[PDB]
Amino acid sequence: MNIFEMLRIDEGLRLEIYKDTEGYYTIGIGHLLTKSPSLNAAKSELDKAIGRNCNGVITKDEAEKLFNQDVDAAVRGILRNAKLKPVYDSLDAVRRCALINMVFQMGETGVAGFTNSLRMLQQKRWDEAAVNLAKSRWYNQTPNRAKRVITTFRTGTWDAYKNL
Repeated sequence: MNIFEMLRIDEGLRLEIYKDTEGYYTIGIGHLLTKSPSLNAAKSELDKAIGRNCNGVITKDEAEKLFNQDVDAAVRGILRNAKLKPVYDSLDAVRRCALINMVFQMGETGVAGFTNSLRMLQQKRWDEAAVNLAKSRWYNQTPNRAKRVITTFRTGTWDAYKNL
């Protein structure tokens, strides 16, 4: 299991514009297009992102290309962020994937806000961090995905995904 397979399980693959759990316009493997209510705004962002007139639909290849960019941007983002970098540096390989997953879903800014949880992971207080991470809007809104990530931080293994 690796970061790509993990995120592909959590996000799904859709080749037509869709609305994510929060109601925003998304395409492919969790590639957020716009928070705007307009399907037109969305379709415009889409063509800008692909470099073609897509009219709301893309190919498997295009979806994966966007996915490759997003994962790369997530990693570079963590590495450039004063709050996340040190946490990332401190973790083992599996737990690193867990933090990457959070940043792909909620952005650098959002994860950087989990101050107390970041501190606990850095200290390697596994169980305590899992309990703190569960006290969030994140967990309440997308509980099955949050549980999978949380279990990953808790155990340092891919058990939560070995099912899936």
